[PDB]
Amino acid sequence: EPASLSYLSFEGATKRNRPNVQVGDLIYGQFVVANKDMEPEMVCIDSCGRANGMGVIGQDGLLFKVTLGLIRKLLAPDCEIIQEVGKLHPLEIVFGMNGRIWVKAKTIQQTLILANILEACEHMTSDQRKQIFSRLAES
Amino acid sequence: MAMEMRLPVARKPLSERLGRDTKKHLVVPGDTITTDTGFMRGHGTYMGEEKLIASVAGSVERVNKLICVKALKTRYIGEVGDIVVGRITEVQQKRWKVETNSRLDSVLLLSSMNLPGGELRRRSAEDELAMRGFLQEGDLISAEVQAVFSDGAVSLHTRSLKYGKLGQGVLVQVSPSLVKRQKTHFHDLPCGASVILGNNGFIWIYPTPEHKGGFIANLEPVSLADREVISRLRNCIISLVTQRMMLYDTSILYCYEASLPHQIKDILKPEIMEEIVMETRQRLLEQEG
Amino acid sequence: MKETPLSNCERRFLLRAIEEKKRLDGRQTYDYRNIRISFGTDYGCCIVELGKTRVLGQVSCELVSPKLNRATEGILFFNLELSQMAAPAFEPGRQSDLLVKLNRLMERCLRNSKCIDTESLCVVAGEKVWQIRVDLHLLNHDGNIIDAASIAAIVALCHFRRPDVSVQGDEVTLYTPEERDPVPLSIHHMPICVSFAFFQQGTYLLVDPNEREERVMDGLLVIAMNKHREICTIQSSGGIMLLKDQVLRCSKIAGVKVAEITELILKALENDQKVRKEGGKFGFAESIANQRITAFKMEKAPIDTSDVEEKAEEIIAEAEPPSEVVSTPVLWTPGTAQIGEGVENSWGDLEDS
Amino acid sequence: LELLSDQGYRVDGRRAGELRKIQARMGVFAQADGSAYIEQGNTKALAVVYGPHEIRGSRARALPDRALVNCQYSSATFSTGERKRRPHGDRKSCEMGLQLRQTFEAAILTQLHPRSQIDIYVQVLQADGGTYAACVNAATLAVLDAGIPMRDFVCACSAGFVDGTALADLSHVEEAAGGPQLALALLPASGQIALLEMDARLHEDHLERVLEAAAQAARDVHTLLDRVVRQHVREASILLG
Amino acid sequence: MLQKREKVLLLRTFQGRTLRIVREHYLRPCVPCHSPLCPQPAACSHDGKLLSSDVTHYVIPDWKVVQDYLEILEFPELKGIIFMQTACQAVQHQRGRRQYNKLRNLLKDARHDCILFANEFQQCCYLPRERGESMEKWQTRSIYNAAVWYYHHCQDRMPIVMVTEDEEAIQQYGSETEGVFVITFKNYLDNFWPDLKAAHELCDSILQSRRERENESQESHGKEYPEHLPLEVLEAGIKSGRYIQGILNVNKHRAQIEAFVRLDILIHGMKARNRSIHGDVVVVELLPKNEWKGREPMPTGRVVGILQKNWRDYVVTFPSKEEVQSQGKNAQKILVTPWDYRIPKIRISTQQAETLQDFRVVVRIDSWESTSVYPNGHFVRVLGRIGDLE
Amino acid sequence: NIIQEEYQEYRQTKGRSLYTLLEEIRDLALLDVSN
Amino acid sequence: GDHRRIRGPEESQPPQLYAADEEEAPGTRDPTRLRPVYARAGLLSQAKGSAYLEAGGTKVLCAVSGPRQAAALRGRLLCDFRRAPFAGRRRRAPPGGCEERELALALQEALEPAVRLGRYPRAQLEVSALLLEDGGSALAAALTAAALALADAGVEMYDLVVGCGLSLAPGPAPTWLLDPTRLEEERAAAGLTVALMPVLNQVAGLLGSGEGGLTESWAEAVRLGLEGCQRLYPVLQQSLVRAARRRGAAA
Amino acid sequence: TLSEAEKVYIVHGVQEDLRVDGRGCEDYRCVEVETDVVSNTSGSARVKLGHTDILVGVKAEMGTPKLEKPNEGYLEFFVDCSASATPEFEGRGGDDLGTEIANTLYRIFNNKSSVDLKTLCISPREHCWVLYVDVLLLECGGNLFDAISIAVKAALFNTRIPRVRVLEDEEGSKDIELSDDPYDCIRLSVENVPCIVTLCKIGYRHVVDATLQEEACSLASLLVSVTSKGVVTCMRKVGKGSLDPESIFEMMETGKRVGKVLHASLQSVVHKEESLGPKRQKVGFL
Repeated sequence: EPASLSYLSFEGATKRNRPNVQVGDLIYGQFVVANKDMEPEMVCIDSCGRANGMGVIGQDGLLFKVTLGLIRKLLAPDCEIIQEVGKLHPLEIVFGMNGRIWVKAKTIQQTLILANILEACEHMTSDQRKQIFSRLAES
Repeated sequence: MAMEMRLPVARKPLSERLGRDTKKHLVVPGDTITTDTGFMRGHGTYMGEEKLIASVAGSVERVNKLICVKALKTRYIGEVGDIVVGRITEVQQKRWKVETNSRLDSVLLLSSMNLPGGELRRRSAEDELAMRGFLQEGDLISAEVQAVFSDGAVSLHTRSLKYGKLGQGVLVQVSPSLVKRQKTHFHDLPCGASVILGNNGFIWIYPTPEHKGGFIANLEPVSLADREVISRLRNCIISLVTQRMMLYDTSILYCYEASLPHQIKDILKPEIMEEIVMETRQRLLEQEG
Repeated sequence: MKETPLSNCERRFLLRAIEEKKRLDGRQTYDYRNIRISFGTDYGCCIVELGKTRVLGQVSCELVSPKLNRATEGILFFNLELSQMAAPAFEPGRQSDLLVKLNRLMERCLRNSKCIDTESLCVVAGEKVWQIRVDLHLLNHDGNIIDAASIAAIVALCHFRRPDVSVQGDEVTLYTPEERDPVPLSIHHMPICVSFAFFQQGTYLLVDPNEREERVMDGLLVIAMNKHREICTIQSSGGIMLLKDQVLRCSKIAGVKVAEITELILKALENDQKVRKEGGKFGFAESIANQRITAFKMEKAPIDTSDVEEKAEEIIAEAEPPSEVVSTPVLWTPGTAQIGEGVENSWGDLEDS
Repeated sequence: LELLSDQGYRVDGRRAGELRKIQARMGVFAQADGSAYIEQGNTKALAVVYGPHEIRGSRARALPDRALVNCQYSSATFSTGERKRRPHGDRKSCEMGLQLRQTFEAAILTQLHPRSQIDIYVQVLQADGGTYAACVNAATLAVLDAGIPMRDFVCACSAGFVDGTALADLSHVEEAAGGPQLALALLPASGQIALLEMDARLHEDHLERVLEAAAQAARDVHTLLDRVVRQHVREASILLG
Repeated sequence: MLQKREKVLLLRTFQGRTLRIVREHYLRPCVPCHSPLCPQPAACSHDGKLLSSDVTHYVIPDWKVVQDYLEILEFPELKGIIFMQTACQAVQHQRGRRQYNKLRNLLKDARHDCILFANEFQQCCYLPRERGESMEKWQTRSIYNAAVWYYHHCQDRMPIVMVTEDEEAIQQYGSETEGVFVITFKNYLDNFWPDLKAAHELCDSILQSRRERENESQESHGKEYPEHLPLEVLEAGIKSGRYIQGILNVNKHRAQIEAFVRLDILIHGMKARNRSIHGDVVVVELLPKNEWKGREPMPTGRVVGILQKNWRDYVVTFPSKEEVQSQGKNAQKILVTPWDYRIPKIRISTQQAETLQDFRVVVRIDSWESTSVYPNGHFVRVLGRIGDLE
Repeated sequence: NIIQEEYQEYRQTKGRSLYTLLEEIRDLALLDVSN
Repeated sequence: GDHRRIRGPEESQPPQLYAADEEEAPGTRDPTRLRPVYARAGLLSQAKGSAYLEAGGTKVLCAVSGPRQAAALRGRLLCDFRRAPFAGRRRRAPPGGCEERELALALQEALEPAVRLGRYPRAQLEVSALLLEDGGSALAAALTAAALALADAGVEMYDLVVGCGLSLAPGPAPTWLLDPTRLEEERAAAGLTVALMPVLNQVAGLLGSGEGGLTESWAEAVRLGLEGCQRLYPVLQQSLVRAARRRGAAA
Repeated sequence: TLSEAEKVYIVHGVQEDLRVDGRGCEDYRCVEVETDVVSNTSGSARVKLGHTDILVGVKAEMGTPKLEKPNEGYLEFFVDCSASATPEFEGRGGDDLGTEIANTLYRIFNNKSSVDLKTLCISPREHCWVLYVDVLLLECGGNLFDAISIAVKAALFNTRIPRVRVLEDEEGSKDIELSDDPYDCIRLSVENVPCIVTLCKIGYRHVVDATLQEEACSLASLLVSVTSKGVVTCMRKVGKGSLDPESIFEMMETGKRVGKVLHASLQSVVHKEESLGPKRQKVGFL
């Protein structure tokens, strides 16, 4: 089922200074009710009330979809994937636990390469394989 | 009673029966209208590449910077302060839906309605239950447009004494381009009946309300001398509206007077209509001219 | 259910790419996604994979009486179908305005080109003749359904092999692969469809677009043209407004591409025939990649069928025999009898009167 | 059978680049919001349209950006030599009406009627030759009768290719002969094509000449229908005043 | 400009279904007349083959004089011929494809004075049928009016001579326009061209063979082969002892006459051979010794029914290009030539004849039909190429 | 003549291409280097 | 053919068209008699209201379902007429027939003049009738039974509906007959069926077609139909009395 | 739909012998029947009773006799309801109305003496003529039954049935041989083809040729099929209200008289249209 926001859920939003949200835009936000009794509902600023990077994101990037396993693998405290991948191409990522990723490289070619090569990092275990794959893609 | 059976006759084109030459400017879609330095597009035209291209058949009418084309067949478009007539087709929780020959439906809000009583007694949620009781499906109202929505919809209100549910009579529907703009669309013709010339194409004919909101039913028989007048005006309205004539008070009065000599039942023939329309045309010519 | 909606970031992303003339998966404008064919075991069955789309083609013939008029030919049904698994949206009776244009594209191409020889598919005239019936299924939707469906139908028709008959005097006889060897068909030419997509009002084009590129496009142009240099169908559709140099450019492109595709198809069919004739193993089974985690092989296994007699015997022996209260039937009057607790009276009579 | 003699005359007596005779009419019906009637050669068509109205059913099937064009097609059971009655489930009517919806979703300037439907009906009383172009022209005339704005005056014509020459406005006898038929839908001012069709085989060198002959025959239909529209508008302007 | 008219038609299909198909017709103002005395060049510009005026007259068959007597009108001494398209259409729709192919070669030739005229595409030579009519009378009326029009367009300068074999056109039409005669053909020749006596003798030849013609064509009725009959007749006719039965072969030097019935019975004739092929088992009566023939009088027979019915599967060929381009280009029916002289020709329907003229093919047989002189067939499979050993 | 300009124009891409490389990456990520 | 049924032979000619026994002679009778009729109400147990009507060679079963969800300010009255395939000389196609739809509409335009739908806003009633055997006047049974079912199901109606039937003899002196049978109906020239409310004295439905063209025969056919509907009433009077006595005594 | 006050005004007017158009309780609006409008068919008609519009076509074709009787043909009706007449008739939705009209027409014509059946058989048990009546609804403006029962008699009066003299002899050419004359036909003797007369009941008065508005104010109606001679073929009651026995007897006289006048005037108009032949041209849809 689809979720449900509110016009005042954004930062500093009232009956007059409503925020501009169109149809077909991607939003970064967290849930507050997700039990199996109602449509889930999410607020989009903070627990305290200061939006820490939340709200509507994405202006010149690409949103693609990966499986839950790769998201779980990347969101680890002993994960060296992001540091090494960003060594080649500087990047900034906003992960999503629904199976969505937002990426933004410098060049469109680099954004294509990061988009294709990140979906395959769940497999192809590091060491004997990862350095040679990185060297091959250096080009 | 003989059940006359005539035969179809070929139509004569070019209107040679009177003879006129137009001095206007006529266009068809795709024609390139004047393309000078700076001009503003109207309704009926569009723009291509450094070109003002007409998009509908009609005649250009310009008032001092504005090129637009006026088509001869459209649907009603709402404007502020315009008299309309409509019929209820849907009764909702907090509104009705009225059909007035427009591109969409028109909304009559419960907040704007002369409830029974006609004074300050109360307005609360108890009325919402019975609002769908009195304004039922398929009734006639006569209201005034309030405002224009953002998608061509029109909101109409009934905040007066002359507006509200109508009573007995007959309805004649014509195209919404044959009613002449005026300042008094309500008339009380000295024949025995009245009429409302709705700008949306609804013509309502009813007898005069004797002396002096839908509170009164008055479901009692109407005298014989009133029906013959209503039927005469119904047939005369059909006759005037059909060929070209633009409708207003004097044309209907003139044709009504011109229709006395022969019976109301026998005027359906192609030629009796012609001999009445030409007579009204020449009477208008000898009066205005 | 419906399909995920399209955002306003993907449209922007595809269009900045397309303006810059670089696509997501790396292939340049005038390229195809590489192809991969796989043959069944019984004739007229193949699996084609264009990029990540799959179509299953299967031909089959059958013997009927040839209508009235056209007494010396055979008929050729077709029935495209879209499988619910191709994509979430496809639904058995809620996509009835794509099925029609697709069946039509396929039928006009295959049946009006006159490449199959339906002349020599008769046995008698006025009597039983072979009625072939092609069948294709879409398995996985990733864009360009019609190129894949056409290649699939071509290969499936160029791999079939009929039964065969003996006719002499006025007498029939029907053989079998052991009595007589199945026979191939006669195919004049190979009409193969090509599609083009137009982007931002014909200013750019892209060869062989996939499903995301399909949601950011105005209209489609398909050009079906058999081998040699002979065009067989075109069908502009979508939202496009086309020029006249562009149709010719497209025709050139389809010529080149169909040349290359026919190279591939011929090579694959030859290799497959060579394999079938050498005497090696073929079929859907010996196609599963073995260098891959999701494949496993196991030769046969007797499991242990040593005990079933004993278990069955003890089970039959170890359970209560049928009981012995036998019931009696009651007779009312010939025609109706009752068994059970019965009714008190003989029959009802004047119960309420 | 001879479809082109050595002198150059066809079966019915016209040359290669010669059209049939058209005889139109505007304003046929009264109850509807538009009407038309055209007889291209020996094919009698008819079209009726209904103006932008409330969406039937109200099943939340609207488009918030433009209007919803809905076109149907039907055919009388005495339209050809044999009866050949069909139920209202055939796929020929659906596909021709789908090409009609495709060309009128591109010709009409539809982004002016949000949350509105446009119902277009076409009835063929006698079919002999090109039915598609007769239906397109009859519905263009009916839409003009209804006052619906459009970018241009879309018109369609067919062509062919026999013995190294390009024909124009093919008939049923010529159509049912296994030739490379081909049809357009042209916008005369820009030269753009709204729909393109062809069938049967044809070499690539003669496509340019068949397409050019078809476009020229469509531009020749344009003038003849233009004079009908101009005479109708001058008629109504004369009537008004 | 043009003037639409209609033409109804009554087509009878093979299944016995007739239909009133309606079709079109477009008249024109200016049909070229391909003459050197047309009083206005530009309007047509005469862009084709164009006569040169030296002749004394002009002769136009109405429809028949070119239907059968065509073989006369080839002598390069004959000068000044113009064909009306209505005669061409008559002969095409009445005389098949061969005579018509010779006629169209005649036309398409810069050796003779032959042109063609669009009688039916001209705006005042076309005439519609009336209550009570026939193709012959309508035909002669149209030809007459065409002649009159051509004369008046000529300004009454070149003397037209309408030749007919109709007598009633002579008695009526030829007496109400000065400068144009309706005379029979032999009268034409005598009156004009004596030193062409070779044609005179060939015309007398063909007119005596004409008197024959009606007699052979009306002594043929509507049957071509003796109709077969049941089997119980043939058991009995065997048992009672009035039917022998053996194999049947044919010569191959002479393969339409010298048919033998291996007990040898001489079968003479196709009408006597009665739709039957070699290797067959046929039952046969005897015949009276006053009607036996020579190689002495031998016991010829008569076959009424075939008990047992033995076919085979031959190897044939397709006709040649210059006689396929004239078949049309969608020529359903076709004729095939076998490879042994012992076999008749077979009628089959195919649509690939114009691209298989260098290959041997194979056919079979389904049914011999009596409304045809040949048996019907259908293709079977392709064979190798004519020229290579394989 | 006309056949070779557009030959060199509309070929399949020659040799070492990006699509090649990314498909290599896909089938080496799904490989099995333990059997 | 049909993908929701069991497919058998493509064509099947019944043996009646090969029946070598020539058509027999019906006979004669008195046209002032009625076939004895037995009526039972409340037959089915799972239906809100049901009735079974049998008279002579006619077998019809009618059941009424209660009001369900979905001229409002008024409720609809859906109807469905269907007859058993094993009825009559020949078999019938299960999918349907134009005759079934015409008789369904001839039922719908006859049972609505009795019930008052101005008491069921936004609701609807569905009536299903089945003919197990056709042995006489049928439309005179699909009306009586579907009205009895309505009366035993507790819906409010102004009155009942009682039907009858007639047919015209083919002799040189034709005379209308009451309650015709198949032997007297396939040999007839015309037929008439009336639907009369016995108390309100108002005709509910009328249907008739044939070869009788003088407007003096139809007056008797109509008025003997009215006499039939006033003579069938007492049996239906005691049938609902017994039905209500048993239903009430069942508590 | 129309309001309650309009229905009260209309029923009062009907009770006062006045109507909104101005005619009486028994007046009948004129019609514009015509013939020979379609080319490919063998008979045509075009009835315009007002805002309604009808167009029919009859085609005679070769066929086989039915089993029950060999010396007869049969008639097949198919009343199409084109969707251009009204938007709610789009695709499916005009099927029930078409079936209702077709079955009513079948009941009208299901009699031995409707027109003839001997003339349409040529060889017993082997061949017969078949007639295809094809009605096409173009517009709906009320009183559709009479506007169709008139276009059917009109089209039936204009049939051709080209004569065939083919001998059935086996020795002769059994295959059907026509007369080869493109203008050789035979009439059909349609003098006594019946027509339907509708009589709507409003209040306690009955009205002929009711309009849609006057139909919405009525509760029941009766249909009578009367020939020119004045005989009844079919009698079906259609409506949503009771009728009462008396009103049947007092509606039969009006049905008889209106039928007799309708038939006599249609014979007079068809003879007037037929008296002058290929002259007068033909105008329709243009």
